[PDB]
Amino acid sequence: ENRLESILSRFDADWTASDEARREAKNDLFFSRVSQWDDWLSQYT
Amino acid sequence: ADDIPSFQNPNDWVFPWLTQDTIQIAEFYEVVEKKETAFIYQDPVTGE
Amino acid sequence: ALNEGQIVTLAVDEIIETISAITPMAQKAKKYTPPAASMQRSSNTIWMPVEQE
Amino acid sequence: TLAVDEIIETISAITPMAQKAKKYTPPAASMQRSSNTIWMPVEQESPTQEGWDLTDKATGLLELNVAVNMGEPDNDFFQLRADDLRDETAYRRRIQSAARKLANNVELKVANMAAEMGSLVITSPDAIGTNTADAWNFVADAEEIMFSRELNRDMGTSYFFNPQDYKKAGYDLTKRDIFGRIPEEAYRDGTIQRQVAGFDDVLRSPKLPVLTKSTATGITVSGAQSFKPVAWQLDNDGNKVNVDNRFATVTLSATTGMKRGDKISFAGVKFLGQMAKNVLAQDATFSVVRVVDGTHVEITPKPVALDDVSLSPEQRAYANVNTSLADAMAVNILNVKDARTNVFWADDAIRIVSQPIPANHELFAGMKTTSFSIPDVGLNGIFATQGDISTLSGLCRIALWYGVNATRPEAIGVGLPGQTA
Repeated sequence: ENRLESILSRFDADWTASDEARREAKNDLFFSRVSQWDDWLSQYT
Repeated sequence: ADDIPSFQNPNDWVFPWLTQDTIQIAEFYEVVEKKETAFIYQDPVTGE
Repeated sequence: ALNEGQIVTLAVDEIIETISAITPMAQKAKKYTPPAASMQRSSNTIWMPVEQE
Repeated sequence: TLAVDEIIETISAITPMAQKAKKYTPPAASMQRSSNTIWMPVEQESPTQEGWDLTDKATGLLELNVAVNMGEPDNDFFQLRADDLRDETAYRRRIQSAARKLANNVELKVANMAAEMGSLVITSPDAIGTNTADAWNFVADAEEIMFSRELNRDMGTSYFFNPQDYKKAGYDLTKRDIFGRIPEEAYRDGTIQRQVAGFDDVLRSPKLPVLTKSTATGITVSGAQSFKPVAWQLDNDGNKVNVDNRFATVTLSATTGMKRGDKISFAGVKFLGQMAKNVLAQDATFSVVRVVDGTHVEITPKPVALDDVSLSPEQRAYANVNTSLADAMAVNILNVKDARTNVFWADDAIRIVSQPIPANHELFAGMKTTSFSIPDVGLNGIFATQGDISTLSGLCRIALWYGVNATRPEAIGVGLPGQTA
């Protein structure tokens, strides 16, 4: 009944459905445009 | 303009230092297919 | 009268909002996103310079 | 060690009762909150009066209900070691066997509930092979008791024989010393006939239960007890809560040797004509559902007495019994010897509620959950897989959430041959 609730339920379903493809596309864009290395998880001193 | 909006932001963790951009808003397009009334007029020049 | 009908219970999912908080300092504070997970359960911080005199 | 892929088929099951049982799928979002219970009304029965001046004699309205609920899932959780060749070889056939056994469980539950909550009881003092046409006597006795109680049979009727009595009926047919259509069919094939004595579906069922003889002797009723048809009653908090119309708790002298599914009848208490309220010549029969405490039982038809004086007229309009319980009347058992049960019912007497298990949700990461249609019976379950390396294995689980419900225990029946001794 609530317009906000209905719109957000649709968007939530869509966002969760398209999760992995979007992540891979974003990773490809970052790889091709910014950098090909990841320093995030490097525990090295 | 005072009430700053907020939404699911798709550029999470831009990484090195300043995150800069904020203020996410969404526009939701929806399509409704239905039968609505049409009027059949008579064109004064020719045809209907 | 005496209509010994059939009793139900109705719960409607229009909620009654009660809480509305305002966050005026966290939006004013500037956010920084480091690519350094060594700030994990460890005491490795980041050092930045101070304006020189 | 030479081995082949040709499988030696060994068993083959048939599930007719679960096919005949109608399946109900109420909304899960509401069932989550309603506590897996949903209530249904019962066809209204009205009172009547005679005479011209009937001031202050106006009645109210009273519409009863029943409740249908569900039990617990039925699973086939098993674990798959990834190195054992004998586990790699048998996995898909184990899934097939899981489906078959789940369907078998469903129809076994249907049969057990139908046999243990059937109010109508048709007993015989001798076996079905004793006299001629006594199988037809059984089926016609079932038809006659339904007709006399004036129960609804619009959707259909069904009579399930066990294989013993099916063969007895076939023997009765082929011993006829003649061969027309019925005896010739019963000779060439075992089938007696598809319709017998007014039933429009007479089948044989390989898994009808055997109803054990009760050890009860000399049990009497403690105190007069009048049961009143009500649609709701007040609880301790003042809230009005509903009442199932298919149960009555009776306080007896001693409920020793009484178990769920035993069939009883009170001396003097007689059936009624339901709609017309004309007494019959047959004792009312009841089925004990639960033996609560050591002096109470719960019998599935409520004994509403026509001659009862404490009933409002609209409540008396629901009487299915001529007289109430009289503080001394003898409750006599009806199953006095072990015997497999033939079961008859109207097709609208039993239903199968079913629910989904939403394990495909995004909450359950790591698991892969898919749908899994149970064959034969018309039911759906989930098939969930989750790998493991704490044991270097994988877990497979086929789950099915349903529940059988006898909405009209007075339209179900049990045929008990050889109830002598």
